[PDB]
Amino acid sequence: ELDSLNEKLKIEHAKKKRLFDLYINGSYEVSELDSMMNDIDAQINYYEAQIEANEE
Amino acid sequence: KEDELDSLNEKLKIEHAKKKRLFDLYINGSYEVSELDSMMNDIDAQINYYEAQIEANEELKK
Repeated sequence: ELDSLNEKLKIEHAKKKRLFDLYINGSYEVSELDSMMNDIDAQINYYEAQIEANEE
Repeated sequence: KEDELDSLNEKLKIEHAKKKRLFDLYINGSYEVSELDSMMNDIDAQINYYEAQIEANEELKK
């Protein structure tokens, strides 16, 4: 279902914002952040692709 | 508050540390400036508040 994909999407966004908060508070090192950001970015792309898929 | 508000100065140093951490992101770039700028404004806002709080108390000494 589309909307099921839609809220899984904004969860990834929430993860992105939360991750930003964590680093700023000195919880993570720069190098790790990039990788974890890419991992989230990748999953967002997957979710987005699903939305582009169901055009029917 | 009975010299316990020296913690306020400590609370300031935290935001300053945050500022430096955020600047690391700016330097590396590739994180949307709009996203970084929003955080930058939030920190700058916190600094100014705490800064104003400090001078008020230091004034209240005499």
